[PDB]
Amino acid sequence: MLKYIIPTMMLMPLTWLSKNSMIWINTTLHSLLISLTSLLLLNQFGDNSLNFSLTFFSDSLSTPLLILTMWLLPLMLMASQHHLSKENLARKKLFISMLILLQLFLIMTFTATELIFFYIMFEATLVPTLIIITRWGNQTERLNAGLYFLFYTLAGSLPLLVALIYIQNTMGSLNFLILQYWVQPMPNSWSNTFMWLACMMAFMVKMPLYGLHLWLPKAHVEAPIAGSMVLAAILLKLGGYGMMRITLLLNPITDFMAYPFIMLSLWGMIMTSSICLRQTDLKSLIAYSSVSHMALVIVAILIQTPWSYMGATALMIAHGLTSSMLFCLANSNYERVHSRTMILARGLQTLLPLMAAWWLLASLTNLALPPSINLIGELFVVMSTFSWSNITIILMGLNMVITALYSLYMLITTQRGKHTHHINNILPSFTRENALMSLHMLPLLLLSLNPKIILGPLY
Amino acid sequence: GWVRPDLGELSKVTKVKTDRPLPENPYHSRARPEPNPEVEGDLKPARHGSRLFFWTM
Ligand SMILES: CCCCCCCCCCCCCCCCCC(=O)OC[C@H](COP(=O)([O-])OC[C@H](O)COP(=O)([O-])OC[C@H](COC(=O)CCCCCCCCCCCCCCCCC)OC(=O)CCCCCCCCCCCCCCCCC)OC(=O)CCCCCCCCCCCCCCCCC
Ligand SMILES: CCCCCCCCCCCCCCCCCC(=O)OC[C@H](COP(=O)([O-])OC[C@H](O)COP(=O)([O-])OC[C@H](COC(=O)CCCCCCCCCCCCCCCCC)OC(=O)CCCCCCCCCCCCCCCCC)OC(=O)CCCCCCCCCCCCCCCCC
Ligand SMILES: CCCCCCCCCCCCCCCCCC(=O)OC[C@H](COP(=O)([O-])OCC[N+](C)(C)C)OC(=O)CCCCCCCCCCCCCCCCC
Repeated sequence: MLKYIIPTMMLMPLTWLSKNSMIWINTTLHSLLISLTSLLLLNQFGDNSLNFSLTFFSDSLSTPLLILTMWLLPLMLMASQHHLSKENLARKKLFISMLILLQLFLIMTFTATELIFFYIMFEATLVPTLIIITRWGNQTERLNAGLYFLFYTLAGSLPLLVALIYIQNTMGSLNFLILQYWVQPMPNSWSNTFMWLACMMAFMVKMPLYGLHLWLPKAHVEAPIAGSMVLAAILLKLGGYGMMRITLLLNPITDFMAYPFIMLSLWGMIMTSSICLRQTDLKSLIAYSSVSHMALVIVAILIQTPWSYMGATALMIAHGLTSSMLFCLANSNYERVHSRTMILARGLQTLLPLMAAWWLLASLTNLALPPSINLIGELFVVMSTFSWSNITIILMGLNMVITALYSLYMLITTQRGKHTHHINNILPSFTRENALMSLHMLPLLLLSLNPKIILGPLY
Repeated sequence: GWVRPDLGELSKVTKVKTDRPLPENPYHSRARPEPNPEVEGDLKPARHGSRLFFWTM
């Protein structure tokens, strides 16, 4: 994995030794080269994972998350270079250093063979994200946002640490490859009940679980654009990755420990999607849509069938691309009208038609239009939850109504109707902005041609 | 015919010829506990290092 870790670290002298006019160009270029390099992780086998060393491995779960992570860094640099144009040069380099450091922590979060090293990289991701939100977020509430993001995580993750160390004392190892063969069944007891909660609640916070989700519509809203891109696209998926690894050790107790959380997710995706119908802040609407989409990934991981894991990893990759694009579109309107109020700037298709086409494609992927990988993940989770219980289709199908309703309402409010008369600073779309939208949307649509690389380890 | 001892003579440590045996255990002590085994053998390196969670050295 060290052929990816070392160039990601070499981005640090690359950004700190660059000429002052070259720090976006150089980091964008070489992060795109690292992202091109990331496709060598697609040496996956039908039986074995790609096991590099004692410290690092990559199966078909971690590989698309790695490719998406390494792809998101150039797009974050493109998204962030405009609103940091007037910034001090050293603070600009510190911002890029926090993004590079976050990429470095993420790529060895997903490839960590041993679970306590997964824990340390998983929690190490908090510090650059907290710094990016509280230092380069725009408003006052970022400070409060930085507290919620910090303290819902750690209150969930410090019982995980203890739990993992307990497994270290019980199994003798936290190697996931060893734990594939030495896993013992976890019977019904109170000790194993709180073992289950300590193993699961940190990832439940990261997803987020409904009812634990309150950090997200502050953290993703108050963040700068690169912060929101990495929070929605990658850091939510640390929870899903960690659940898919940790539920190996939690059988068969999961078969009744999942029942409350499944309810919290199945009703929660009804709630948060409904919340999106009455959001006045566009970026808050995109955040609540992320909570609603990750509720399906929670249900799919908890019912733990092959179809549900395939749907959940497809939905994680698809939601990463779609939610990152939606935050970038909302930012492209924020960088013109300087307000996140969705009803403010209307009729934007009359003024910005190609950006309206990007809004259309991102809305269509948000509502899971076939054959997008959004629909592939959505549909496969719906198949597996119908097999779990046939009544879930009600809460599934009603969700797909509301998901359509808030996706097009967002599209109707901002793009359609009459333009606002008094707003006259709607600049034509920059090449950087359309480029950012296309670098989200074109890989997302090309993955429909060959979705087997985003279907995870039990494709 | 008795000569008074000089200064220093009665404080001398003398030797005594006795027929009684030397007390082999005058403190009436019981058997002492056996000591712990000492360290012996060549010191080999630690197998696969520290084994602290994920460190290979
Ligand atoms: C590996 C090689 C692959 C080669 C094939 C390519 C495969 C797909 C890749 C992605 C393609 C998207 C690109 C175009 C859309 C984005 C840009 C845009 O809007 O430009 C408008 C512009 C033309 O418009 P304009 O008049 O100048 O200005 C626009 C106006 O402002 C106003 O605009 P507007 O609203 O009037 O027009 C927008 C219109 C709006 O129309 C819609 O939104 C309606 C679409 C939905 C309903 C109809 C389709 C339903 C599903 C059926 C199709 C899929 C299955 C078909 C198979 C049979 C059944 C199974 O969209 C279109 O007409 C686009 C046609 C294709 C739509 C694809 C589906 C998007 C819907 C959402 C997701 C659905 C699931 C995913 C499907 C993925 C399939 C691969 O287009 C361009 O200039 C195109 C530029 C070059 C594009 C290159 C595409 C490939 C890039 C990949 C590079 C790497 C590989 C190399 C391949 C290169 C091939 C040349
Ligand atoms: C014939 C005579 C002459 C022979 C000459 C032979 C050599 C020729 C080439 C000369 C250079 C050799 C370099 C040493 C060998 C490679 C060591 C290595 O990569 O270990 C892989 C190590 C374990 O991977 P592996 O695949 O199992 O083992 C491969 C080898 O067998 C590794 O071998 P191993 O199994 O024996 O490794 C032992 C053990 C293997 O490791 C373990 O057992 C696992 C535990 C590792 C520590 C995890 C800590 C987690 C919490 C802290 C996270 C830190 C934050 C991230 C960094 C922030 C940015 C600074 O390492 C340690 O315990 C040392 C601790 C980690 C330091 C690694 C060496 C760094 C030297 C240069 C430092 C420059 C700054 C680096 C960034 C600072 C943080 C390290 O990788 C990691 O843990 C991931 C992090 C990567 C480490 C740094 C990469 C070194 C090169 C960086 C150059 C670019 C610097 C850019 C500018 C400065 C930064 C902004
Ligand atoms: C984000 C907010 C919510 C976070 C929730 C986090 C998880 C909730 C449950 C945590 C329980 C505590 C850690 C359990 C680790 C399990 C390890 C283990 O081996 O357990 C079996 C062990 C069993 O002991 P043993 O394994 O040594 O015994 C040998 C085995 N038998 C039983 C057969 C003899 O469990 C315990 O020792 C106690 C477990 C329960 C602990 C109760 C105290 C903590 C209560 C919950 C606090 C949660 C956070 C509070 C803060 C909220 C925010 C401010």
